[PDB]
Amino acid sequence: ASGLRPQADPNAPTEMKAYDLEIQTNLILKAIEVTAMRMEILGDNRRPFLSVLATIVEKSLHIPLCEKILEMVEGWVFRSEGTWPTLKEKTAVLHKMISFEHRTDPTMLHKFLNLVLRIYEDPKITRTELTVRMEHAFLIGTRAQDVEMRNKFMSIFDKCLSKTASARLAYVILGQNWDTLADSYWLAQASQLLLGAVDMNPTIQLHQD
Amino acid sequence: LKMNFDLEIRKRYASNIESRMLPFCYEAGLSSG
Amino acid sequence: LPIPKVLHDKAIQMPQPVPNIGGAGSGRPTYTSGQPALPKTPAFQL
Amino acid sequence: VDIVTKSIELSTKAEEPMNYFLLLRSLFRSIGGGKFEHLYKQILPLLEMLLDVLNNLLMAARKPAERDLYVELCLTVPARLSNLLPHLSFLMRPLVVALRAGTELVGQGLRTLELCVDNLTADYLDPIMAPVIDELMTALFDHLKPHPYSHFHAHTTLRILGKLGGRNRKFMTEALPVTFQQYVDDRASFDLRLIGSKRDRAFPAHLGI
Amino acid sequence: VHLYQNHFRFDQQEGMFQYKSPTVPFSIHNHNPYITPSPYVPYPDEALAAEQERYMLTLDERLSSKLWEPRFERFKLIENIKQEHAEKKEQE
Amino acid sequence: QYQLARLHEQLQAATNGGRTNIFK
Amino acid sequence: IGASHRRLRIRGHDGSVHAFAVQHPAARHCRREERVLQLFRQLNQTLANKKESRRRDLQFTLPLMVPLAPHIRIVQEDTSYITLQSVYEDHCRRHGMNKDEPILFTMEKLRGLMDAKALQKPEQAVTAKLEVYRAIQEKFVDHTIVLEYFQGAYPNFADFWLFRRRFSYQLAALTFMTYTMHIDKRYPHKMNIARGSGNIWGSEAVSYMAPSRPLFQNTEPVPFRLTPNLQTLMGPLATEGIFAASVMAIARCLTEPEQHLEHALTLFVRDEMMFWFT
Amino acid sequence: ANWFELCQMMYVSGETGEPSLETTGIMTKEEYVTWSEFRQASFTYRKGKRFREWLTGGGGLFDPPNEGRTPV
Amino acid sequence: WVALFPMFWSAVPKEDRPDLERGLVTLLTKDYHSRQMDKRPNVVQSLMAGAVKTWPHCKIPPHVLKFEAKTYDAWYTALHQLENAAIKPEIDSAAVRESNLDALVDLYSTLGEDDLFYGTWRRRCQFVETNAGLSYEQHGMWEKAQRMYESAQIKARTGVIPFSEAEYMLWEDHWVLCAQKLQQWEILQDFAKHENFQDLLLECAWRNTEYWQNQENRDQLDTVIKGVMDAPTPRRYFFQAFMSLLKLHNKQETPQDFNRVVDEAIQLSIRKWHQLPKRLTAAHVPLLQNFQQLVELHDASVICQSLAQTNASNLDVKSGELKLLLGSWRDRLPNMWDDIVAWQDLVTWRQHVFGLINATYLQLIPSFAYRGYHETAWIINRFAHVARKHALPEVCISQLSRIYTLPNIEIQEAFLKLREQAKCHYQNPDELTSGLDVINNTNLNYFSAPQKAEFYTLKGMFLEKLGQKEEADTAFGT
Repeated sequence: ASGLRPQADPNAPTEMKAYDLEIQTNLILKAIEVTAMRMEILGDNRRPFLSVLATIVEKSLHIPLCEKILEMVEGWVFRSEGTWPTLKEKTAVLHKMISFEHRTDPTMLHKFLNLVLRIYEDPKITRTELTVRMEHAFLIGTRAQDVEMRNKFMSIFDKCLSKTASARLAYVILGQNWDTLADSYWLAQASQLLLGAVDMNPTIQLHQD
Repeated sequence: LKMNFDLEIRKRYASNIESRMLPFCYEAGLSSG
Repeated sequence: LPIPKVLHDKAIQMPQPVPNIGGAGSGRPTYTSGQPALPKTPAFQL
Repeated sequence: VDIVTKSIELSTKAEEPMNYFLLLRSLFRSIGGGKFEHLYKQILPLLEMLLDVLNNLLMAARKPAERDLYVELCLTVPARLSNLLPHLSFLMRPLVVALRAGTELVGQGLRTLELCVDNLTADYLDPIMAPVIDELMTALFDHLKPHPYSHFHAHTTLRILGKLGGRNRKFMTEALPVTFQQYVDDRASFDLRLIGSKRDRAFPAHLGI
Repeated sequence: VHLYQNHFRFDQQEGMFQYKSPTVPFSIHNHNPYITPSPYVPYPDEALAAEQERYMLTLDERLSSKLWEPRFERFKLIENIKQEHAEKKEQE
Repeated sequence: QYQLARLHEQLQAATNGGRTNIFK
Repeated sequence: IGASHRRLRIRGHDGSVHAFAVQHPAARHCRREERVLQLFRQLNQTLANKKESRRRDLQFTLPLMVPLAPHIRIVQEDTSYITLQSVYEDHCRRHGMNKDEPILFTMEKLRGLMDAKALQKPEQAVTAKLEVYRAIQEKFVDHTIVLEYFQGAYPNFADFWLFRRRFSYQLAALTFMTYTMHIDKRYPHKMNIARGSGNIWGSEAVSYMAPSRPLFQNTEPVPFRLTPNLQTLMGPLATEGIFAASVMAIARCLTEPEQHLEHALTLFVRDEMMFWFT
Repeated sequence: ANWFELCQMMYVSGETGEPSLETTGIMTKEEYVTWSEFRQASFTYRKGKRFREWLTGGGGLFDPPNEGRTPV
Repeated sequence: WVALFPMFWSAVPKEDRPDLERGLVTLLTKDYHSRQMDKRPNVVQSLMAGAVKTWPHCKIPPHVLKFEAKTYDAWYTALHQLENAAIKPEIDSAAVRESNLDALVDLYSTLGEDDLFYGTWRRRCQFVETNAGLSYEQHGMWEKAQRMYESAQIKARTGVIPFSEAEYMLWEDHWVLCAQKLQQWEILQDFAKHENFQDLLLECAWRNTEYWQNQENRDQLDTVIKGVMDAPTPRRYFFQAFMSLLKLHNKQETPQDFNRVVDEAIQLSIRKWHQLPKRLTAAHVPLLQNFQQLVELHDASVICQSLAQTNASNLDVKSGELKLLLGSWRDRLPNMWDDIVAWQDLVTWRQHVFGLINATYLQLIPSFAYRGYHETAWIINRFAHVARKHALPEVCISQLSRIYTLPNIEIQEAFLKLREQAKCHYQNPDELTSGLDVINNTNLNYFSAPQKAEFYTLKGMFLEKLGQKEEADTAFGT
């Protein structure tokens, strides 16, 4: 797609036929499903499994495989109750999903952002070790090009903070870390946060002069 | 054409360890420093 | 004159912070100019 | 000759006058280069009238695409450079329009300007360029941007300025334009209330109009 | 030997030796007969202050560090170089 | 040692490297 | 301030636009003003060719005037002009003051004092006049009015900075012009300032000649106009850096050979002498 | 190499924090299960080849609950 | 943002403002802002503008503003507050005033505003000799300025009167600048050798054409160029590219490496151009001159490639293309009112190229082989004219006298020499002895009628100046 010329390297990437690609993808799905059900005894084989999952999530462009991995991670986070995959290492897998932002196909990004919204709206999860680590995903969501998703993120953000004007200016100046949005003009989010400390109800009119 | 190596050694008599290091390097002959 | 396609790697890298070299000194309020694309910030404590 | 003359004459009464200029563009794109000396000799007696008509239509255009069509017609007439040396004042406005447009017109304008700078002397060219020189240089200085911006345009502009030399900082006749407000009173505003405050503050009534 | 407030020198010395050795200054509204007058003037606890001054001198390379015994070495070097060059030219 | 070196440097600067007699 | 005119605009065959003002009751001293403009238009050539002035871009501002009849004239026009008098009146309007208070106050005080003794002062520099001046400064006009107006006229500070930089050089040029030629009655309504660039044009510029004998004289308390409000608009730093140096630069450039200025002034002086004698 | 083994051993020894990269370079039912599992961390267990070759009030949305724990 | 910030700042209690000011300073100096330095309106610009809108009530240190303005294109926003603070200081302390003035002077120097710099420094100095020297520097009188600085230093040596450190630094730096203006490079070389000033050493060595022919000498210079290359600047990149061209000539480098070096230099120059204000200031001129230098570098590389590939087989009739290229170069000159140092640079570069051509051509002989000398004479004459128009003392005379030793006397060379002789009549007082010596016997008038006619006219003028009315009458009658 980038148009780069090929090289005569034995380890050079090679293309595959559609039929073979689908057969191998189905085999991968079956293998992952069988491996995931013995998570409680994986022992020393646990880390390579998560590493290969992260590699697939980062580089693969096959939608169903990514969907299945996302559902499995969601099940680990929410509906699981036994001993976990190395405790807060599922956050490491989640952090690799942030690459969806520039995939020129927003389906997987939308699924990931819906999952993030679900995480940050849970009454049980509040001021815990998961909401602390999901900050970058939350900010990426607040920067979304989709109007509805961005408005949902900004609504949660506004609901969180205090409504005094000095408090919100102080939070903007020395309350938030903006390292994640350093490549964009992130003062728009700050202005939107500031405008949440103004009263919207009263009638307005121009000055008598 | 050259480097006045004797002007930098005299600064030893003027963080602290870094300040004292360079005159020693120049005196020995370590142009790289 | 020549304008190659793509451009080679060393000419399209993002600037990095750079120290002050030359031996003249820094902070002199005189009419000398010298300037790198991105100087490095001095150390401070407030 | 019949094609050109009939197109120009019939454009005035047509229901879609732009079809004839699309036809003219199709013809001009085919006989580019000095390979059609016979056709150039045939067309020579129509050059001044064609350029005058083309300049008239550009002034009355109301849409960017129409202006692009007329500019491209102006900058690619079939003729030899020596025969184009007179009437060069007919190319000055379309060149300024092209230097502030999409990539293709920018490249065409840079090509034309470089040819003119190379093939003439200052005493002959500077008086011709005087009426549009300020806008020309302002448009030229806008292509000098670092790597992520097209380096073809930037390098071509740098080469043109370097070839101009001392003449590149000698073209100004007035002082420098400055923008000012016609009145010094306060501008129109309405009052707003910050939640934690006790007084009202003025908000300018002109922000996104 | 001549003694002064904070320096001393020998009788036939053109410099000085410090004892520690081996209006409104910096205002643009001042007046002297070689500059024009300014229109803003008539015609011709401490810890907080220290903290404010320290804050105001942030990133000021030469002054922040200080917050001075000249020796004229470069001037003397230039004099020596010029004298040597003149002496060499005299020969030819 | 350091004091002697500093004093020698100061004296050399004052005397212009032996070219000037300040003691007369 | 005391006149009106209609503004014509012409489109050139190359697409340019030129503005002219029609002056129907043209003043009676138009020829002399045109002669002065001719002389300084000639000196602009030497200024443009000399190095110390060409690197500073120092030029006199001289609009073109063409008479159509002995009583009508068309003058090249800048549409963003404003006078010092207009700025003062705008301040008075915005601050709820009467524009005529200083002159009435001066007249009342001078009348009251002249009705009393008018002597005992050192020789002639009356101290009462100084007290009246100080009272006017304290009560009516402070030295920050013009600067305040022009700060309010430029929301973007880059525009204000560039405008002030141009203004200082232009004021230096006007100062040289009025000092050397003995232009006397420089009232605030004769100074036009262009809000679009920072140029200064001095209207109604004619030399003054003594009535008893033919020669150039001024006989005024000051050599040129430099009042506190202009000083404050420029600022002490710009006044030290640009204004003082540009005057000497112009004087140095125009007197490199001393014969050039004499040969440039000969015909102008001859015409002035003929007018005086007639 | 062996970063994870060092982290597990440090957790076993009584350092429950998150040590930095340079640091390594130089109970409830779940907690008990984790301790028992991590007790088996070893250098050479099925690693013979590898072993041989080798203040502000208010708050916000991402504030830690209580903090107060740092590594060694 | 700039509309909202001032209204929200005024709602903060007065006792909580120092904390927000410190947080603002912490936010302005973050290192992740560099991922946004090329974008028009970045966040640094907006924060600085908002803070300066409320300046008396929100205070930012002057040097933080100075640092950020140069990198993120916020020059006038910083100038506004610096000048306002100069007028009305926020704190009654001498150190704060000195720091503010230092920052303002630095900005004026970097933007190319000479007159504001001189006025600000003259309203600040303590000695009268400093005042006079700055004034003489302002009007282009470098010799008087150098004398004034020497006298000021001598007076300060006594020690009776106290003085500041800034004036001490100013004396030295501006003495060196005046020395550069007067072309005293011979002593500057020794000064830079002793003081370990590398850029000054490179500048001094750049003026010695014959020093770049020895393999060992240029091997030594390569070490200094490598030394000052970890902090690239446009001038250092020009020196690197010149080194690359010299290596290419001696068949020690491929043209691809030369092209890559030139590409890197061009990219750096464009990046520096993009950091200035949009409208054309006085800081843009050196970058345009740099652009011209960069294009002529490629022209010279083409010249060298053609020279090698053509005269490797001793083929003549290849001088036509050289003539065309040199004629193209002859029409690309700076303006008369430009800086004298730029003229020096152009002359030195042209002399280097002509020396290369002469070295490649002369050895082949053992009319077409003496073109570099003609070009050097032409450019030297033009530079002498420019120097005379700058009122430079003895510089034009030195340049003209630096042409006596030149072989290959021809019609063109004779005409250039006669032009130089005519230009030698500066028409200044106290030249009676030289004029009389020239009149007694100087060359022959057989060359051309117009030249002898104008010489007779000059002789008549000189005689009239001396007081020989009848002699001058007869002279210009003839």
